[PDB]
Amino acid sequence: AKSAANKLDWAKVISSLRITGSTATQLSSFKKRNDEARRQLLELQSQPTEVDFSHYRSVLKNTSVIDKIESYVKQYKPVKIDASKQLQVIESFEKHAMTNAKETESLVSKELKDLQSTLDNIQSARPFDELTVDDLTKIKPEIDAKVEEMVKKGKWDVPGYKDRFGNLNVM
Amino acid sequence: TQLLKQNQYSPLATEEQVPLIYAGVNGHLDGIELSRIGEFESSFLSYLKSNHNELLTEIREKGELSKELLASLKSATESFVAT
Amino acid sequence: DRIDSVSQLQNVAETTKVLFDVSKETVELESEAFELKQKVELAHEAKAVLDS
Repeated sequence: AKSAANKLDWAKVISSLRITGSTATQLSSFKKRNDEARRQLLELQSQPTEVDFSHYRSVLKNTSVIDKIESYVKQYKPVKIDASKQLQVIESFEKHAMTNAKETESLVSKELKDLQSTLDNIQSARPFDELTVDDLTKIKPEIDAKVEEMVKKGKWDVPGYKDRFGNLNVM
Repeated sequence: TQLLKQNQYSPLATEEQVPLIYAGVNGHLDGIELSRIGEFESSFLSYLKSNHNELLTEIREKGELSKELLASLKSATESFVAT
Repeated sequence: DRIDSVSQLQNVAETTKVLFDVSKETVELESEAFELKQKVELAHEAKAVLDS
């Protein structure tokens, strides 16, 4: 249980490599270690909450208060119940947890195959020697669109060519 | 030498002596700077008393480190070293 | 590169649900011995007065 509680905490630290700067998840893990560490110490130092009427009371020959004190322990023996009040807001944190995780999982599951098909798309659809620029007009109207207003607005000169291909000047 | 430091009124036990000094052979120079090697040893003790009580037990009743026990101790030491 | 980025969290989000679940109880389940703390401290003063 105790080792099981933080066993899944060693899972989030592996999950924490991709998510850097976690404000409170580590703090919540820190909080769930802070209180839990307070738990084991509390129970180990917890003596049986009673006064030994056999020994610890008979050592006093002038008792006069222990029976009152022993009764005082017994009248408050039901000290106070637990507080399991969280049964509507705790799951409301979880209901957001189901909503966003499945939103993420549905997207990543779709995208991993969608992007994988893109890799299979590109490996066997590479017209690096036989593609048509008019086909590039067809694939993107922006390629078509970006040329007209280029002339009308007056940007006749076009840079960004000599970087890739030399101007091929004759001698 | 910074690791061997201890405080009075705080006796320790063999089952947690072994991990601290064993970490002194496989990863000690990568300790998180000198002034913070003390909580390094305390956190190592915590990481071995939690989620790793089997190692502490096995080394405390049998009193020695078997081959598989050496492998497990090395694995735990390097796991917290990566931590 | 985006293959790797998507594959970083392919298994994370559904495994964070039980992570998000259990973390909630492990944080907010410290009330039973908090009441025991009330009786443990009640025991110490009971021992203290009789020792006194």
